[PDB]
Amino acid sequence: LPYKVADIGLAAWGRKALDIAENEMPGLMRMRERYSASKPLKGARIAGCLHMTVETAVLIETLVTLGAEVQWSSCNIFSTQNHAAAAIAKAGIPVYAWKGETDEEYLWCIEQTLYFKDGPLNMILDDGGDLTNLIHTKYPQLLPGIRGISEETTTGVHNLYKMMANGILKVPAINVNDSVTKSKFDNLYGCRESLIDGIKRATDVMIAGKVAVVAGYGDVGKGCAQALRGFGARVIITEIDPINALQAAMEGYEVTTMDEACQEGNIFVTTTGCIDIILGRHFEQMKDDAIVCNIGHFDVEIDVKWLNENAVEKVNIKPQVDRYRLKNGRRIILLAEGRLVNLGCAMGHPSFVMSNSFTNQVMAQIELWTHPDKYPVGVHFLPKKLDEAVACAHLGKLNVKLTKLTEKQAQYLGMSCDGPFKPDHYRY
Amino acid sequence: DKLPYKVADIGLAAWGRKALDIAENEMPGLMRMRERYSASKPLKGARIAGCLHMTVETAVLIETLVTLGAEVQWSSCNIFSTQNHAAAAIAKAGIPVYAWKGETDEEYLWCIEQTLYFKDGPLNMILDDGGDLTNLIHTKYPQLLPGIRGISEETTTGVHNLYKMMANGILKVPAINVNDSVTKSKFDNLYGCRESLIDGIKRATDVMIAGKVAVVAGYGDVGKGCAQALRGFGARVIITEIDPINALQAAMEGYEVTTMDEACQEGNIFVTTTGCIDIILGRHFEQMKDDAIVCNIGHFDVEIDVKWLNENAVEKVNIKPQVDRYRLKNGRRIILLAEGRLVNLGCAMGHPSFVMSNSFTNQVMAQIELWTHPDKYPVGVHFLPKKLDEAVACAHLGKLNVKLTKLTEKQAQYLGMSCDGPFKPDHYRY
Amino acid sequence: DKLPYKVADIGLAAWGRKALDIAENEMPGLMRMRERYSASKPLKGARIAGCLHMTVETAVLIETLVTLGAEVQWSSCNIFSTQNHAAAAIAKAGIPVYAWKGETDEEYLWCIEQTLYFKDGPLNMILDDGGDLTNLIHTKYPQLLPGIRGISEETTTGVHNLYKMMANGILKVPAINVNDSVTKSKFDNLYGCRESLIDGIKRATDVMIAGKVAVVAGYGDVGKGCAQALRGFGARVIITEIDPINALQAAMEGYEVTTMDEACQEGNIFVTTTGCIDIILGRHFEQMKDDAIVCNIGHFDVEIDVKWLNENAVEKVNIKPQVDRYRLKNGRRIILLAEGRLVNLGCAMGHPSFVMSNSFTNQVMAQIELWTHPDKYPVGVHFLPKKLDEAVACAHLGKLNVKLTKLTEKQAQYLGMSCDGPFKPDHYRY
Amino acid sequence: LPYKVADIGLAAWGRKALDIAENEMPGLMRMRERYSASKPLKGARIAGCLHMTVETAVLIETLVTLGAEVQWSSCNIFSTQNHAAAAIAKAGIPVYAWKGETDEEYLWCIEQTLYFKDGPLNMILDDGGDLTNLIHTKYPQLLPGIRGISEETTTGVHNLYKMMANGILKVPAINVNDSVTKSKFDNLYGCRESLIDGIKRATDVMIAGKVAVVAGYGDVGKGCAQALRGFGARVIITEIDPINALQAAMEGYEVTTMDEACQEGNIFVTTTGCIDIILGRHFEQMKDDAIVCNIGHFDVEIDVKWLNENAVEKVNIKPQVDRYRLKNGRRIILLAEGRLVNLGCAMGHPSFVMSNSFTNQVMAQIELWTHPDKYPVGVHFLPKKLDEAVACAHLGKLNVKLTKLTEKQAQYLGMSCDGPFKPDHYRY
Ligand SMILES: NC(=O)c1ccc[n+]([C@@H]2O[C@H](COP(=O)([O-])OP(=O)(O)OC[C@H]3O[C@@H](n4cnc5c(N)ncnc54)[C@H](O)[C@@H]3O)[C@@H](O)[C@H]2O)c1
Ligand SMILES: NC(=O)c1ccc[n+]([C@@H]2O[C@H](COP(=O)([O-])OP(=O)(O)OC[C@H]3O[C@@H](n4cnc5c(N)ncnc54)[C@H](O)[C@@H]3O)[C@@H](O)[C@H]2O)c1
Ligand SMILES: NC(=O)c1ccc[n+]([C@@H]2O[C@H](COP(=O)([O-])OP(=O)(O)OC[C@H]3O[C@@H](n4cnc5c(N)ncnc54)[C@H](O)[C@@H]3O)[C@@H](O)[C@H]2O)c1
Ligand SMILES: NC(=O)c1ccc[n+]([C@@H]2O[C@H](COP(=O)([O-])OP(=O)(O)OC[C@H]3O[C@@H](n4cnc5c(N)ncnc54)[C@H](O)[C@@H]3O)[C@@H](O)[C@H]2O)c1
Ligand SMILES: Nc1ncnc2c1ncn2[C@@H]1O[C@H](CO)[C@@H](O)[C@H]1O
Ligand SMILES: Nc1ncnc2c1ncn2[C@@H]1O[C@H](CO)[C@@H](O)[C@H]1O
Ligand SMILES: Nc1ncnc2c1ncn2[C@@H]1O[C@H](CO)[C@@H](O)[C@H]1O
Ligand SMILES: Nc1ncnc2c1ncn2[C@@H]1O[C@H](CO)[C@@H](O)[C@H]1O
Repeated sequence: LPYKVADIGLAAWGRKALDIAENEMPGLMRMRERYSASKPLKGARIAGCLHMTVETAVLIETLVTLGAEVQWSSCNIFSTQNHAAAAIAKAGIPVYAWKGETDEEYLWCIEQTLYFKDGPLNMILDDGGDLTNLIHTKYPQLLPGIRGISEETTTGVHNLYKMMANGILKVPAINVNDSVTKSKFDNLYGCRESLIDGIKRATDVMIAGKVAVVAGYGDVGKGCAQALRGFGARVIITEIDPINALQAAMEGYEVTTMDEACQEGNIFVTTTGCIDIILGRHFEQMKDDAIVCNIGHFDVEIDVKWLNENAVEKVNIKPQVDRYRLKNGRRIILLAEGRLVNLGCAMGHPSFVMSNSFTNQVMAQIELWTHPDKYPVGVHFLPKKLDEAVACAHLGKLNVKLTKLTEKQAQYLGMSCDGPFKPDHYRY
Repeated sequence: DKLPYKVADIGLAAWGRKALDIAENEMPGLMRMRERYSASKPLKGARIAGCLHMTVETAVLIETLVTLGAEVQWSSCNIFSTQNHAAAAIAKAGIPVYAWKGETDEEYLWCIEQTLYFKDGPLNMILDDGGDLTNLIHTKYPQLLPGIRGISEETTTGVHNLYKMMANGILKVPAINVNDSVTKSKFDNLYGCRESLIDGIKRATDVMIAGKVAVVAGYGDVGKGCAQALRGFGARVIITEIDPINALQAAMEGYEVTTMDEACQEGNIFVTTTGCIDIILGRHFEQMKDDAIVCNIGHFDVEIDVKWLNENAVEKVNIKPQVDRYRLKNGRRIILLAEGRLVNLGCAMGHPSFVMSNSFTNQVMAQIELWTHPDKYPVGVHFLPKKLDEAVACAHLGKLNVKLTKLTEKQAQYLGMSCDGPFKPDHYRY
Repeated sequence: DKLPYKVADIGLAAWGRKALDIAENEMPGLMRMRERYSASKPLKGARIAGCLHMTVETAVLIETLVTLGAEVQWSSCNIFSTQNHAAAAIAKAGIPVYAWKGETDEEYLWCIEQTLYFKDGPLNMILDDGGDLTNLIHTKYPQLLPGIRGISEETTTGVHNLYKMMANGILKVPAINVNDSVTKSKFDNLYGCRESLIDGIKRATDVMIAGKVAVVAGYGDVGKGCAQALRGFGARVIITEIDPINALQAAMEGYEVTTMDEACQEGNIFVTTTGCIDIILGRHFEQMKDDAIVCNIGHFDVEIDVKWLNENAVEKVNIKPQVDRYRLKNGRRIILLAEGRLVNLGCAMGHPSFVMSNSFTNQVMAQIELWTHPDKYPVGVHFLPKKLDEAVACAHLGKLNVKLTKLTEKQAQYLGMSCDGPFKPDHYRY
Repeated sequence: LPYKVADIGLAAWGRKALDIAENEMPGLMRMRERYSASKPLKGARIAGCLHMTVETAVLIETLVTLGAEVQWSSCNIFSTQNHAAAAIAKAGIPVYAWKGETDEEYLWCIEQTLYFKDGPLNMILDDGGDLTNLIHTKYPQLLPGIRGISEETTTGVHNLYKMMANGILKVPAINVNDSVTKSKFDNLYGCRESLIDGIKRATDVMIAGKVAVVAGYGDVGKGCAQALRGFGARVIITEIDPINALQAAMEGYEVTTMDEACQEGNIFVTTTGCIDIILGRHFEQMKDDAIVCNIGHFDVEIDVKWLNENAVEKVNIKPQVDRYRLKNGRRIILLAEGRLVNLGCAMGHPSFVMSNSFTNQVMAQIELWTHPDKYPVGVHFLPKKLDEAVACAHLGKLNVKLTKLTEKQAQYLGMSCDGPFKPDHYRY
């Protein structure tokens, strides 16, 4: 099996989108500009498990430009973009993903990505840690072969920390999420644009005048709240951390609990990465045609199982859009069956912010393969100078003119002018 | 002989019907209208030909006119703005509709003409958007004019035309400026666009707004929404304008305000909203950055010089329907959206149904006003009473769960004002 | 006999003069007016009595009327709104002014009366704010009316009164509604308040806005600015309103909109802007949170029941000038600002001079219009032409370095429009 | 000398302001509620060097409620609020500060605060580190007596890091600035309100329609930019860090250099904590009546010395407001003589956000005196649980209803429900 996709006839349209995407991802293009003739990743066979989209396609191709075999699966069962999976398949790269996978077909795709023509994998590129947990639970014999792993998302690094703690994480990993460039842009500015896209494409509902409830006010919650506020929704935040909770209050958001908010929320958006956020007792109290969705990583935040078993009727409006009628006569509109809505009902984050995440990922793959010394078995961060490098590579596109310290100023501040300008603990 | 309708695919009726049901729940203005008039059937004996974007929202409007006892026949007012499943639902209901997404300039005029004659005779009411149907009748069917009781016009361009026609003594039918109803011009035009513009752009291009420079030509009600929407997603918005007052507003709101001659060198994204010709020209295109996105959301596609692109470009690649990517002799590329047609309906579903409920409630009211009170309206261009305007707004407060304050008799008397009638003078600008 | 003036302290003249010089640099509208008319002296032979907040901005306005050849005598229109050093500068220039910060209701009426008679005879022009001077003359000096050529009225309350007077047939002098000039109502009322409200509150209390719940009564132009300003600093704004249209706007903008009966239990901060009586009552006060701040920014102090506080409170402690801290029987405390008078001028310097330049340019123009074109204006309530309105805006574009677009002859002809005359129809609401 | 103030007759008015302030500073009131009968600080003699204002008055009194002698000076020469310094003097607490100090009178005030009735000081409470650097340079014999120090502001902790690095910091210190509760509220939300207050009171200029230039886009720059944006200024950011620079670009701010910005800026606000930000060549290019000011800690960011020597004329408008005329005929309005404008031309930050900083400061003083073991000679942070405690103590006032994890959810997330909910590196 050379690959698996929904349609290879879409590869042509796919190639167009990539050419456009490339122009929006300077960070990744510098890497090609800089490491083409060098091929640092020479020898590496990188098994990837990220959302197979136009943005990821460009990432994959960049990894190859640096000289490395790559096999790919999708980490979510509806995130994949058919034409993007096609253009990568047509380029001679084993990709196993499509938009509409079942749970068995999802697990089946990750398996094809483990063995290459010249032996098993030696690098993981994961998000959420499905490919990490799989190789640790099903194929522990392949763990000594793997040299490094790089994790994209917040749930998958929290899981990589829980593994190192329980002494089961046998391979060294780099936390790419906690790069400032990822967490404080991707999670923040990314969802701020793609949440509403997902919701709009699915429902075409008016945001203005509505009351929107956002569970969680971390980086993702912040972006979602800001977005809905932008279109003149009234936003209500729920939260368990007093610091995050206070941040939201100081921004003019009412902060209460779901038990209260469910009685006035028109729109619901879980962003906690936690279970049991919206339950049946919430559903029973919601206004008619309340719109419920999730933008956390796993579909564990909404009790969809309750809606199935307790709804009077379930009308499907179109793919990833269900309209339940309840025994109280009012209806609930659920999106993407609880799975993340921005990739399930839209095209995910725009290419530019992904260039920031994926530029981090290239460096995270280079470091783990070019300097296997620095990184023992643990959970490490990328050095700030490299984190700043990613930011610097995107300034050009945005036409940003950056100031440079005089020698006198550098001496006053006691820092090297090229040198990272912030201490490690700096929170931006 | 004569077709019953013509649409993309009648199969999409079942799907459209679901959309209609959902939309109905978002459009209290039209539903109250139904609950209030379905028995009295005020529009009985009216034969209304409509030229308006055949969308899900318009479907709900059409079925409301029918419930009010009218006979309706519809065509879209833009070749790209029809939503096929919405047309299927209406067609399957038994309503003569002539609209599909992707019409030729030829087919578009054909579609309108299929509406002009009903089984019970010719049209006697006009529900127009942009003035296309108004102009068509006044020009190719002037003999039909005396049998038309009135016109209601939806958008700014259309009513401008009407006023011009009135000033040149060529308008022969009395008309109602529905656009300049407060519940239309200050909500539909402003808030509607504020949400639908971004959506049009996203669907078409999937581009990051944050960090982009955006150029909005025009700062009327439409431009205000667009600027607001763009800046919300982290773009630095630049504005162009000919009205010094509008210009002052934009500056006071923190927007840089300059000329297109200047902005074309800065913009990553360009949005025309002026309703005027020749806003973006070849000289502008030649200075734009690589992969600049260019789109219009004014009523007619006369604001961007597309024919220049076609003639002077060295490459033209269709990325997908209504998304073309040109390359110019300088090697930099220009993304055009919907062949210069309005991008919110061209590349997306237009305004959300809730704000359209305001637009369309005003429409229904104007149709009742013209049909049943002809004597109120002599040949001219008229506004709805402020009372009916305020009534529209009041109809949408419930769904948003707004709680309105009531004047005490003292408060009212102090203000010299009815507790229940225009809380504002005519010239009030909200 | 008759004093030349009366002000707090003539010593503050030197200081005020500096402020005047700075202000002049921020008010191009008035300066262009000077450069344009100082030689022609259009207002020669005019004897203008003014009742308007004696601030730095007004000083600049006064000296502009003098440069235009007029004889001016001034009193403030609010007992708390005068800025002493601004009054000193005017007094020292030789202009009869009667104003100081901290006037009694008695002294305030006295101050106005000192303006009614000039050395060269009685007043023949009125420049009023709120209608106090208009009503005074029509009531206690009706014999003076026939020798008055016209009136210009600055604020919403004042023009409402004028229209009422016109509808009851008791207005005997022709007047110009300056408030409903676009360059006033959409800038002064909106943007002016957006900056000066917060400043009034800060100076008075130095309280954190972020994290507070704020209740704004009224969502007209003034309320819109206040809501905007408060939400900007991280307050959750709640709105009350009687006009369903205004209410819809507020909701569409993301504000919760309910009744004062409800809000009084939530608010940390309360801001009245309705221009109506009895907005906040004892029943409201009794439910407010501890140390709730309460203030008004409408024209008259009739919106808050201060006398209730005085009579029913168990404690009253003056914290500092125009800041009183009550305690109620429930043990919770209420902070009142400026005895319920408008808080932006009461506890701060009012609007910044730049936006006031728009208000005051319209004023100067109205005075020239009434003085030199009486025949244009018969007894009634009139608007300035849109042309002059647009001219005001154009005068302030330069300082902000705005670059305005010019129509091509084709573009204009397409739009059926002068390149240089009202770019909008009358009913346009901007 | 029992104290030194501008007027003790203002103590009455001062007491009123405190009673009001107290109601806005719940965080500090809980500390009194909790440690009055306990007097943990019993034995401590705390020499303070913070801005002597209404907010600080409440802090001082809280420290005393916990049973500790306190002497106080002001760290800036125009920040002090007379009536607040009066109410503390009248309460029997040696305070040496007033609004209008000279440089010699400033140094003179810090000296009185060193020796108490029962011996020299044993605790520092500094900001900027003037009292820290003084005792290290002038009175090193008193260093062994001092048990702990707590630093408030960003410049004073960067200086405390430079001292520990050069092995000259002989006493253990707690970094209070880098508490999330301080840096991500005080610096951020505080200046967002008090910058414009300072500018308004000084000039009464219209913000709308103006172009404002903000040097720096850290926590302070972020607040200042957001504020000016709020009133419809067009804001331009200058910056040396690509990450901070990119953040500003993704928020819709034009990011260029001062060399460009000076030619269109109507208003100028330095927030870098760095020298030589605005020089004569910038001044020469500025528009007429450009308004220049600074909200960084030291008055080193603006070249006022240049304006004095090169201006044609210098008209004083009122205190802390100069209007220079230049040889090009255009004028510059300088505020507070370059010193920080929010405390020099207004009343500083509102009491509520200060309650967050000062609640941190109490815990920082308790920890250094109650548990002298945990903190050796270095630069330490407060533990996240205490940082979250500060946030929690303010939720009540704001009417925030916080969610609590179920046992099931806590187990899913693998965290204690009371337990800090974020990893150390979390950036909020
Ligand atoms: N859809 C996307 O494209 C996308 C992008 C980035 C991250 N994510 C996912 O989003 C989720 C969160 O990402 P984050 O970076 O926002 O994490 P984060 O930890 O910054 O914020 C999560 C917030 O949820 C709060 N929370 C936890 N349980 C809660 C509860 N029961 N009620 C209310 N609030 C609660 C936490 O206090 C925290 O502040 C993760 O699953 C992450 O993988 C998705
Ligand atoms: N796509 C939609 O859904 C939608 C919705 C509402 C209105 N519209 C259309 O949008 C257009 C404008 O709507 P509006 O309601 O904003 O009308 P409007 O007249 O308020 O806006 C016109 C603005 O354009 C400015 N303008 C005119 N010529 C200009 C030029 N050459 N350069 C710069 N600015 C110029 C005018 O001065 C004015 O400020 C009309 O064609 C109207 O039909 C479209
Ligand atoms: N302080 C200042 O510098 C300043 C500046 C401009 C105007 N004003 C004064 O402010 C007041 C309003 O100015 P505006 O221009 O906003 O006029 P406006 O008439 O647009 O605002 C009136 C708003 O108040 C609403 N309203 C009336 N009674 C109400 C009630 N009982 N409860 C709630 N809402 C109610 C009206 O429906 C309307 O929305 C007037 O007194 C005007 O003179 C003061
Ligand atoms: N006035 C107040 O009440 C108050 C409150 C908090 C902090 N501060 C002071 O403000 C200053 C900064 O505080 P911060 O917390 O904002 O620090 P911060 O480090 O978060 O942000 C400072 C920014 O300045 C940038 N910078 C440095 N040199 C620059 C240059 N030459 N040009 C442009 N940008 C440059 C840095 O990159 C950094 O992002 C310090 O002096 C601090 O003490 C004052
Ligand atoms: N368009 C996209 N392509 C690939 N990954 C994406 C896209 N949009 C969001 N993500 C990533 O999905 C993860 C959520 O599982 C986040 O780490 C986020 O960076
Ligand atoms: N979804 C929609 N259905 C019908 N008309 C619409 C829709 N969205 C915008 N419009 C109308 O399109 C016109 C622009 O040509 C405006 O008058 C506006 O009201
Ligand atoms: N600084 C000021 N000088 C004079 N009038 C002002 C000032 N600020 C606000 N006003 C006016 O006060 C009136 C409210 O009574 C409004 O008409 C407004 O224009
Ligand atoms: N009103 C105030 N009282 C005391 N300290 C303040 C006040 N406003 C700001 N600060 C502090 O001043 C420091 C700047 O030198 C910052 O650490 C900030 O927390």
